[PDB]
Amino acid sequence: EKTPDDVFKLAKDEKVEYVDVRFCDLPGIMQHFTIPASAFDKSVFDDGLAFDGSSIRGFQSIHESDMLLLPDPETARIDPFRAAKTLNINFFVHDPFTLEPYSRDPRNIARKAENYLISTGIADTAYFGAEAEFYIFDSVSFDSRANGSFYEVDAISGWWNTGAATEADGSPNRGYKVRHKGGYFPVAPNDQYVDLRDKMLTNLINSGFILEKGHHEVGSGGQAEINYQFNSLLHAADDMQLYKYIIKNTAWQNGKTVTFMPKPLFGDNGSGMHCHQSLWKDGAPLMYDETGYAGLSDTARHYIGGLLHHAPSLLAFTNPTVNSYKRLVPGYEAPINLVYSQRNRSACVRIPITGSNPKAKRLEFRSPDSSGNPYLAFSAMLMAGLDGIKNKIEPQAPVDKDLYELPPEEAASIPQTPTQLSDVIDRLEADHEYLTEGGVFTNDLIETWISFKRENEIEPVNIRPHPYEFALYYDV
Amino acid sequence: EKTPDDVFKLAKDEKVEYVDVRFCDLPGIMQHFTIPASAFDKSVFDDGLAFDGSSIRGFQSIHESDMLLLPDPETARIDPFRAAKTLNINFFVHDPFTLEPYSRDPRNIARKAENYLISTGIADTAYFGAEAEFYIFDSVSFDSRANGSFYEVDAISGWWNTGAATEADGSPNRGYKVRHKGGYFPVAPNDQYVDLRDKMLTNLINSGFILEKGHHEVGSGGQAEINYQFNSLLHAADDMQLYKYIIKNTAWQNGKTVTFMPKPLFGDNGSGMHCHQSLWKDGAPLMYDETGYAGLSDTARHYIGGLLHHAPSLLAFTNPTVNSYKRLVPGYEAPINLVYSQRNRSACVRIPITGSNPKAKRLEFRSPDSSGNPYLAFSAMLMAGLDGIKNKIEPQAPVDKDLYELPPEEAASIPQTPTQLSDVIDRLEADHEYLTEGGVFTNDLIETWISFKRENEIEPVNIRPHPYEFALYYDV
Amino acid sequence: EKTPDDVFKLAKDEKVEYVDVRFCDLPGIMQHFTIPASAFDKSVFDDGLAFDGSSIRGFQSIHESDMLLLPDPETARIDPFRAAKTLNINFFVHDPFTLEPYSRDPRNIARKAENYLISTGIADTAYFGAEAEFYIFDSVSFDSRANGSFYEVDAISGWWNTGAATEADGSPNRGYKVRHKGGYFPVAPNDQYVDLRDKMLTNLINSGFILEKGHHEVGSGGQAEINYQFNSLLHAADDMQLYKYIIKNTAWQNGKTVTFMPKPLFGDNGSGMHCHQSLWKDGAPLMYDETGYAGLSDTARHYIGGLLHHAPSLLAFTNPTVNSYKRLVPGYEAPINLVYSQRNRSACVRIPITGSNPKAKRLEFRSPDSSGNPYLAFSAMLMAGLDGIKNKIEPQAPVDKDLYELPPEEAASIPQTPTQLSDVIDRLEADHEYLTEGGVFTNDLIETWISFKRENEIEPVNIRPHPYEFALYYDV
Amino acid sequence: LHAADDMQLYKYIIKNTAWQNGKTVTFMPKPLFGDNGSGMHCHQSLWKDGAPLMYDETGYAGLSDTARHYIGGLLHHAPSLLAFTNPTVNSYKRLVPGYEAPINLVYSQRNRSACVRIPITGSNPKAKRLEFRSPDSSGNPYLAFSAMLMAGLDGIKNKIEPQAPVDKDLYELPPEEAASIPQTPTQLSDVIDRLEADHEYLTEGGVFTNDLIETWISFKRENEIEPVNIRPHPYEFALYYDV
Ligand SMILES: Cn1c(N2CCOCC2)nc2c1c(=O)n(Cc1ccc(Cl)c(Cl)c1)c(=O)n2C
Ligand SMILES: Cn1c(N2CCOCC2)nc2c1c(=O)n(Cc1ccc(Cl)c(Cl)c1)c(=O)n2C
Ligand SMILES: Cn1c(N2CCOCC2)nc2c1c(=O)n(Cc1ccc(Cl)c(Cl)c1)c(=O)n2C
Ligand SMILES: C[S@](=O)(CC[C@H](N)C(=O)O)=NP(=O)(O)O
Ligand SMILES: C[S@](=O)(CC[C@H](N)C(=O)O)=NP(=O)(O)O
Ligand SMILES: C[S@](=O)(CC[C@H](N)C(=O)O)=NP(=O)(O)O
Ligand SMILES: C[S@](=O)(CC[C@H](N)C(=O)O)=NP(=O)(O)O
Ligand SMILES: [Cl-]
Ligand SMILES: [Cl-]
Ligand SMILES: [Cl-]
Ligand SMILES: [Cl-]
Ligand SMILES: [Mg+2]
Ligand SMILES: [Mg+2]
Ligand SMILES: [Mg+2]
Ligand SMILES: [Mg+2]
Ligand SMILES: [Mg+2]
Ligand SMILES: [Mg+2]
Ligand SMILES: [Mg+2]
Ligand SMILES: [Mg+2]
Ligand SMILES: [Mg+2]
Ligand SMILES: [Mg+2]
Repeated sequence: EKTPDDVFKLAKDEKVEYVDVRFCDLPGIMQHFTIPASAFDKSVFDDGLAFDGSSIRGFQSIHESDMLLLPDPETARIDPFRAAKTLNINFFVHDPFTLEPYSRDPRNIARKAENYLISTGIADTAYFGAEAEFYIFDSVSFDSRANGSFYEVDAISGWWNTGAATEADGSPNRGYKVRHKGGYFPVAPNDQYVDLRDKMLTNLINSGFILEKGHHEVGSGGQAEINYQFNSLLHAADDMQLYKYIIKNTAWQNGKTVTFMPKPLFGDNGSGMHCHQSLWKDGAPLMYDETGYAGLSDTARHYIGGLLHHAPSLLAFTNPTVNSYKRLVPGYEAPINLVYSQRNRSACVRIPITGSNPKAKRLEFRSPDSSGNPYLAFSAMLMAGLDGIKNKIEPQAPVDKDLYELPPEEAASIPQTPTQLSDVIDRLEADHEYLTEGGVFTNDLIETWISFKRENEIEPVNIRPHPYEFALYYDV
Repeated sequence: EKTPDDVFKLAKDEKVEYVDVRFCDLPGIMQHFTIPASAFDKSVFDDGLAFDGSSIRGFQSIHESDMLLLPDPETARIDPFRAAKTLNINFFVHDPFTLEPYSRDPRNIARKAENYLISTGIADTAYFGAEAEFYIFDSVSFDSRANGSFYEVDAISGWWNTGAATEADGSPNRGYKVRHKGGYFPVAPNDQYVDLRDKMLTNLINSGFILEKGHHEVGSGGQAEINYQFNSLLHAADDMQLYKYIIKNTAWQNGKTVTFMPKPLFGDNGSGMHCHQSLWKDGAPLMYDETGYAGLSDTARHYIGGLLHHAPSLLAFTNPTVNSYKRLVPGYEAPINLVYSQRNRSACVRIPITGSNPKAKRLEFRSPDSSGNPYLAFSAMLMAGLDGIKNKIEPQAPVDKDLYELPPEEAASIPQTPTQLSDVIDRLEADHEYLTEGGVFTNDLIETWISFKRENEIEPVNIRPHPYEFALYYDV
Repeated sequence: EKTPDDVFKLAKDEKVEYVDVRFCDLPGIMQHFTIPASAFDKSVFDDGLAFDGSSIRGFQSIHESDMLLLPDPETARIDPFRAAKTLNINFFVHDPFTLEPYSRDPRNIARKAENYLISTGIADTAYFGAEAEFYIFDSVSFDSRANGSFYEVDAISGWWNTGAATEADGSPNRGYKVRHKGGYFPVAPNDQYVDLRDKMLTNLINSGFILEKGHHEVGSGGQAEINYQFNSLLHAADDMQLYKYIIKNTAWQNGKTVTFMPKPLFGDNGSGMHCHQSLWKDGAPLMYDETGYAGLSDTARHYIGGLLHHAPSLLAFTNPTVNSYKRLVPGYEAPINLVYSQRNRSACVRIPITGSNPKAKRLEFRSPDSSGNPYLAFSAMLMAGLDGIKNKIEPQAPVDKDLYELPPEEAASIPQTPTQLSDVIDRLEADHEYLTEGGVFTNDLIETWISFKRENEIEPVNIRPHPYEFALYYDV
Repeated sequence: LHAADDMQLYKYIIKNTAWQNGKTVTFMPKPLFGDNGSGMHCHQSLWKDGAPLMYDETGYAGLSDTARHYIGGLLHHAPSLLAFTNPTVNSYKRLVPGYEAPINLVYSQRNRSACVRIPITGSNPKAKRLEFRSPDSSGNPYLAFSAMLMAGLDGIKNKIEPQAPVDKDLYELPPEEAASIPQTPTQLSDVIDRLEADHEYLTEGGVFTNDLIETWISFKRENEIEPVNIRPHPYEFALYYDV
């Protein structure tokens, strides 16, 4: 409930030199420009500020370029990195003529989703808790040419380096490198990132995050995870974007490089963005029933029914990259089919063991990753869950087994996760009505998304020969 | 019509030291072992020779390993490369108990296809003329690891080398390199492979090939093509396998390395295997009608109808690799949709301009490549064409335009070529009855093929991150 | 007057293994493919041979690709370079349906030009003598990237190398390098290319050229010139193409690299293609009049009038590249304005001093270079000259001065040569009627030429920053 | 004048902050091939007695007659005006389609592909202005600002009407629609030639004199146009080595 004057006071008290104006592009990267403290006045709140909509992905064409920005005082935070004292604020994108909210502003979609939820009477609050895992690498390089292509990531703790004569700077190999699938979570010196993760935890604390934990993750070569307290949809998506900024730049300032890509390593764990979800109304929880499987109420079970039913199109917003589908393979604690199960890290929806406290009851949607847009992803998940409640969609029976080790004939009788991005985009195009309910998603957004993924991602990868095709086929 | 005694005479006259026993594996690579001249006797013809069927792809399991081979005297040729005088002969694979022909011997499939054609009364001879294009490279390297993957091909004439300070051996850069899409076909010194191609042409002539032409092809970095006289199905497939052997080894002996892979270069022409086809009966041609479009008879037009109708599954045998589908992209004289058209190198079936001579009338099926098995590919094409004649399948009207430059709304009303290998394999699995006619293809062959491609090709590429995913997604 | 049977006899007597089928693309590079001797029969003369017209510049589109070739027995010569005995023959391009000559075959244009000349009654023979100068370099490299671009040529005799510690192979610098503008023409060891030019002279003699001289030219870094006997238009253009092939490949086989580009060196002489021209009728010369300036008849003077009047558009075919206009600068024995003058190497047309022999009387058109198509260039020159005779166009008075030393106010009073390629192309577009007389050039040819130069040459150079722009402007 | 003085000092401060911090800055129009050039867009407005003159609620893009005629002058005089606003050989490598720089002489509101864009500023009359997108930083801001003003003033004085605004992506216009629109000049030699032929609007009131104009023309020809013209381009070797 922060006000314009609250932000002006914060700026004065902190002796801010610059204000960094931020907003979200369609794919999911934050955009920014800087104004001096002297130019940060009431006119910023009253009239807004302009930018070139044609240079932003999924936004405007060149002849309709000018767009407008209006501040969100809830999102004002001091930047931990800039030597000149800087205040970061997120903005909403508006039409420069009518001052109406932009149909392709991701932050608007989240706003609309929250208001639609209230309008259904089902609940008044949707809580999102997320676990954005990442890799702390030392280096990366890659190219793509007519006659060749390559990539390489590297990290001191990568198992591929056990036989190295020296480290990259010429210093001795001192062992204690992380085995593949072996990073979760031995003490130092096996864990070579303790001090860096502490700096990440501290930078988050100093940016107003309420912290829960930090640890090394399963993957070799510096996989990590940090958890902060859940929040309502829009706040949670704003938290995600700032979290990624703080992780990436703490690493950068300390000589490292971070990636949130779903699957940077072949034959080791990918990086997921599990989303814990619950609905509340009038300050009371709605997910709990002592007599249901895994202690779940009807509302909760139908929300799951919606998620698993809509998955074939929903993944276009929750798993939105070509790389996403290299993670959805068996053996790495990511989903390979559409089942819910308690305590089950091989499942698509896991129900965490929380006991008899009704407040703690929730579902963990394990399918999503961090390769896209949290505003759009959280919103799409909500729309799928709500369609499930409204149409009382029953999920198929929980399967309490290692889903990777299912016998072939039982495995076949269960719907699989989509194989590739082109499949989920096709399915989104064919069936997206649940998303357009209440105008939360509009057709122009959905069509822009489909077009962007095909032209900029699917096709560019499809036309380029893969290095493994040379391993397979050079001698045909 | 060569006999056992004809081959024994050839071996004696040529003072042969060794006999190289050859046969075809299922994917399409020739296999061999050597016996001394003293061990080449009538018993080889009467009893045959044994091998380990479990070490050959698409053949036997380990407990049913032993298999038998019986010579085909038509295929006896002197090897141009071995210092010790060697006679090469192709063999048919047989069951070691019953002496029945093997259901998964590619050379048997071709045999069966030819006999089935005769049994239909439609014709007695199917002629296949093929153009197997290739690249004459200088080097290749590639790998696939947990944290990285690469490939690189290289050639002195590659345009990517115009700015090189020196050649690979340290000698000066002397220019005259080939522009992308610019290799067809300037005189030397632009054409840096004239003498090598002459050696290829001579080695073919000395192996009993009847030669027609040789030239540099469109692609930079040493693309080439050589044409030899067409023949009946089985002979033509045998010719193809020996041709590839002679091309590869002439190159090898002269310090080069050749690939027949469909698309080794990104942004330059792929290498195709166009198949010219015609049916004959009682020594008379069946493809010609003065009054048809492009001078085609009903029999010819229905054969085309069969090819274009069955394409979605047929390509599993004619375009059988993951790399195949990197070639089926617009702008490189390869098909992108299922149309026939005269004079048209952008089409799926081109009708060459041959004039009023009825003997010369034929179709050019431009879709196939050299990345698989010519015995299986020629056979499958025939089966599709015959199903077309038998069911009088009418092809959709010819389109006499640049098919790459079609307006979006006309382009959509035409069936496209398949996007990827997994699609054609799926389609083969669902619909393959035309192939099983007369038992030419059997279900065990089709099921083995589908299984091999999924487990050994489709899945291995799908699980491995592509270098371009790092270009697109590292900073998500 | 060679016949098909004359060529068959030559092939048999020389024990030819291969026949190289050659034809000219529109810009001016010879194209080829090879057939075995066994495939060289009467059918080649009767039916011709096919090729892909869509892969040849200025020819066909992809849907109308098939084209036909018919041999010219006058052009059969033994190849001096190929280890396998080869006979080269030039072909005419024909329509594959109607067998009519192709409107965009350069060799057809020359054919038509010769026949048109006869039809005018003016003369029956146009003689062309050409001097194609060239550089014998050691190496060349160049590229063009987003952030940088370079070229470098090199030669042992280049003056830029006088201070080199060693030669490229590590051997000592032994001096005797050529000074800029100092190559014409000191004895060896200053002249470092005597033996190589002797090899060029011998290869030409053995290919049926009648030789006149060879020498080093003005430019440092191995400039050279060889002269062979003049001939009638078509024969002369065929001679030029073969001469360029023999020069380039003699160099290549001897460790060097040759360029015919107009201006490879900045601040030293360009390479021209001076064209000596005369008209004859009934075996009698037409250029001579004892009483005319420089001994020229009215016919000759009007031919010159035509050349100088039509120059602004004519240079589109005689000086057809962007690089052409780097040579048309003062101080290097190339034209900078449109004057004729006897004995004058600074003029556009020089009249060589030949004495009172009427047979030797001729004009030297000094403007043309070797960067395009001799068939088109010779033809266009003839058409301009004939328009001059027909309309009795009077050239402006001869100027017997060093045209590089004129003060700027006096320079201005004479029409200048065009500054850049875009200007001559524009002018060709606006005025080309003299070329279309008798259908020698057709509109489709002229329009294709204009389009090719704009899209493939003019525009690509215009959009790319020049290195010297960085010298001038980095610090603006 | 103050604005031109500001420009010069700004360039000094940018270049030397970079220098002191291990970097190197260029203001050249097109240092990268296949990526955006660097422009110097000039927003312009006329005021009198402390009141704005560019605004009319009823005009297209909210422009008064004075403003529209100023634009008429800019687009009419462009063929010679660019000699002072786009004064280098490199300037014309930026004037190519696809990079938010002009390729023809149109004005249009909200349009970053246009020669003059009218920024969206609302109903406040004080904020009303034109953005002349053609100029770059490769020359002289004193001369460039002055020449723009002289062109705009000739437009007002002779009430020169600009051709109708075109509200489209101007790089994507169909063949014959684009062909009815005057293009921007191709190269420096063309604008210098045109300046030589027609420069009367500049000499009004003796703001520019003939000795200045003649010195400018002479300098560009001898020191820039000719030195580039005589030097072979690396791409000529890519195109022509094997002719
Ligand atoms: C621990 N947690 C996480 N974290 C799991 C670990 O990673 C951080 C998010 N996400 C949660 C929860 C979580 O506890 N709940 C339930 C919930 C919701 C509202 C209230 Cl007032 C209360 Cl007291 C509890 C939730 O509804 N969500 C979404
Ligand atoms: C020239 N050609 C090629 N070549 C095209 C160029 O590459 C080599 C194959 N393939 C052909 C043909 C080809 O001509 N024919 C027709 C054919 C068939 C049988 C006879 Cl007896 C005769 Cl005389 C002609 C055909 O039926 N096929 C299949
Ligand atoms: C020496 N020369 C050269 N060469 C000049 C030096 O380089 C080689 C060409 N070109 C000539 C001439 C040349 O002499 N003539 C005149 C000419 C024409 C026909 C006859 Cl039958 C005779 Cl005998 C003389 C000509 O008409 N042309 C075109
Ligand atoms: C240990 S893990 O199960 C691993 C998740 C894996 N990285 C993935 O979702 O791809 N995550 P958590 O226990 O934090 O939910
Ligand atoms: C010149 S091309 O059209 C090129 C074919 C291309 N390489 C392909 O099929 O991929 N082949 P051809 O003219 O020999 O049939
Ligand atoms: C010595 S030169 O005058 C030099 C010509 C110069 N290379 C040119 O035309 O560019 N040629 P020639 O005397 O052979 O006619
Ligand atoms: C984003 S841009 O449109 C880019 C302009 C480009 N650099 C040019 O004018 O060349 N500039 P702005 O939005 O600052 O006016
Ligand atoms: Cl995909
Ligand atoms: Cl696939
Ligand atoms: Cl030009
Ligand atoms: Cl210029
Ligand atoms: Mg966790
Ligand atoms: Mg985790
Ligand atoms: Mg989790
Ligand atoms: Mg061919
Ligand atoms: Mg080919
Ligand atoms: Mg072909
Ligand atoms: Mg000479
Ligand atoms: Mg000379
Ligand atoms: Mg001369
Ligand atoms: Mg601007």
